[PDB]
Amino acid sequence: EDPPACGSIVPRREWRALASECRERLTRPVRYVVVSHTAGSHCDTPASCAQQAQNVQSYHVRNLGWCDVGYNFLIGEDGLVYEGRGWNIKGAHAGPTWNPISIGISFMGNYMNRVPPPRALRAAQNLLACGVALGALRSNYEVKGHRDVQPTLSPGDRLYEIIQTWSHYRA
Amino acid sequence: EDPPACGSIVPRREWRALASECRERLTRPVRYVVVSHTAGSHCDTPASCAQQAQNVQSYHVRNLGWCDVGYNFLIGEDGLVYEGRGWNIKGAHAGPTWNPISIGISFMGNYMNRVPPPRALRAAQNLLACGVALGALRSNYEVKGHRDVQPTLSPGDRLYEIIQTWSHYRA
Amino acid sequence: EDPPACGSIVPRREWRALASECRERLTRPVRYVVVSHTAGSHCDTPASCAQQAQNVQSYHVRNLGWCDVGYNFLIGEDGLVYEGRGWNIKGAHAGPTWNPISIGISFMGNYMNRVPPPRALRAAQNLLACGVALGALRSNYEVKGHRDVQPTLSPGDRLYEIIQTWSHYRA
Amino acid sequence: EDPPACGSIVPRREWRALASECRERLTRPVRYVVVSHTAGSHCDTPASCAQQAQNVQSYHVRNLGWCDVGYNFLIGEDGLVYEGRGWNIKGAHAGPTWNPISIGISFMGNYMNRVPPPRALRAAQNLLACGVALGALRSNYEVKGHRDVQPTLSPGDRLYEIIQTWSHYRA
Ligand SMILES: CCCCCCCCCCCC(=O)O
Repeated sequence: EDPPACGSIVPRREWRALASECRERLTRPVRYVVVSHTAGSHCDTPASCAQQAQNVQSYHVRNLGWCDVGYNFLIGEDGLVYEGRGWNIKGAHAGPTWNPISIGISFMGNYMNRVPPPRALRAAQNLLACGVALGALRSNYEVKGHRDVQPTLSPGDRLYEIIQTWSHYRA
Repeated sequence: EDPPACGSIVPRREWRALASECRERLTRPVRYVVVSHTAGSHCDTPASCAQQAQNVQSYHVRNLGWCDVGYNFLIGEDGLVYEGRGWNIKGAHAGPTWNPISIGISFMGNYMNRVPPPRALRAAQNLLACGVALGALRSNYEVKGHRDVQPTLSPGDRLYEIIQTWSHYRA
Repeated sequence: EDPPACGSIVPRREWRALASECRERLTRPVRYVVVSHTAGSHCDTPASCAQQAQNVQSYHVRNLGWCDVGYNFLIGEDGLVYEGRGWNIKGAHAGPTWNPISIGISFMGNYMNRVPPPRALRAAQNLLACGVALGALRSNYEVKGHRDVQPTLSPGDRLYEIIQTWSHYRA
Repeated sequence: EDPPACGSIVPRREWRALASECRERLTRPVRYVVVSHTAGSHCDTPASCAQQAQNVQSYHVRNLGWCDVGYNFLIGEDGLVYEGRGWNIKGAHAGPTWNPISIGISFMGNYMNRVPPPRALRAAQNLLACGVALGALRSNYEVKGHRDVQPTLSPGDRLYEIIQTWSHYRA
């Protein structure tokens, strides 16, 4: 009865993230998950994927002036999960309505016309099962695509198509 | 007391807009303009363009349950401006820091891989001068790309590449 | 839609209400909730709170000439919701812009220098969730104070501070 | 930190409850609901019903030596529900055959020559649906009276006839 029976996650340190200055918290257990895509280039090795997480945060903090990278977690095609703001901190990925009540996970890449590789799909689903196991998400949490709550094409046609079949998907 | 022009704006009732539920006001003169794209299909006839203004508002209100189409104005490839929420109503186009202090205009189409036709651009430039002439915009207003204030590809590489050249543009 | 309903509400007859003469319907689902106070005497027991309901309806019907008590629901410090005009009928609580597009709930008493007990707040928020569940309110409904849409102290300095913190609150 | 639980439950600490020491968990969702009376005093205000819940729980804890008040929830004549051991903790209210399979709720007074007011019955029905809504209760649950499962005069003569008229009430 391991108190934390879930998940390999690449932590901030390891992907060389800038220290976060977000303080605003979510309230566990969290009800909604919104799946996005970064919409840039993908990345398929740990060194490449850790670079990409760095660039993303670089955009949100350097350019856009945010307190941290927007997403709670990002999903690489190396098939690891990168800690974004994580389970406890409100992200900025889906507007002032969905942000304080969800967890935004973003796949790194562009899935308009490309599907994530199986290992990235498993990483993402294992990550959700682990949120439930941890009490961070509700046992009956709901998955939305980004496009379901914000006017956008994110998470891309081929990914949208996939998340829709998921156990917890609810539009 | 001088008012001139200046709308060749196509008014909501003409493009068969559903009636807006929004009540929140911008305060004039408005300092900022944010230029997005719909990421959508483009339209080059006053008939398709009216029909697209519908489909775009239909997305925001029916799908997303918003009070109205998120943009203050939209821009067809027909060379006409489409009235959205207009000059005095807060729009929902660039998040909660920029929505209340800006006008958002969006070009109907996806401009990652096309430039909008020059008449589309003349329409947008003439809008903005109208706004100044009305006292809706500050004479020295500033223009931003959507991707400059929010994480997105909007308004498209090509379109973005154009707006960087505008006199009122600002880093 | 559904056999019986959600949440508990003291019915019109139970608080000895005069029959309604109102017929203007609201349009489901409603986007706005406006929270007032009555600035009248407060009460903390089902007996005294029913009495108070009556006195308010009475002032509205007999002195103001309204078809019924202006509020859709009233709220007692006894922790009970009193049925006003209900989910379906247009109230008179927020003036002619807001009355046709909102549900008006009023806490019975004056909340400038005191707060309503946790039980009143709970009942209020409860009511509201039931509104959504019935499909009388939008799921993305927005709460406003009376002072946000009309110039008035209502709902009273201390209660306004409170509703500011509600999830659905948009000034 | 979000909107309160459905049901408008007066939380433990609001009725000045001694802390629970119970830890046997009920496995959701529960099939049976058992209705009892307390046979103690009865109370018609929030003040007097807080106190009465105190007194019942005191009797259970200090005198009988139980981990907490025996009932999952108590119901006041003030029209409120008082959180006992709640949705997730096995109670002690109907003996060892009935406690591990059910949620016990009890009305606070003697219902032999009296009935609880309509508000008290409203609270309870409301509690039970909020049960389902949470996922604590079977969508398709069965309600049983105390005298049906254990030799007793509980829930009184009058209360007991009433609940037999409830829909969910089983033979
Ligand atoms: C999910 C069934 C109906 C939900 C209606 C809203 C009442 C709240 C129940 C959800 C539980 C919670 O918010 O903790």
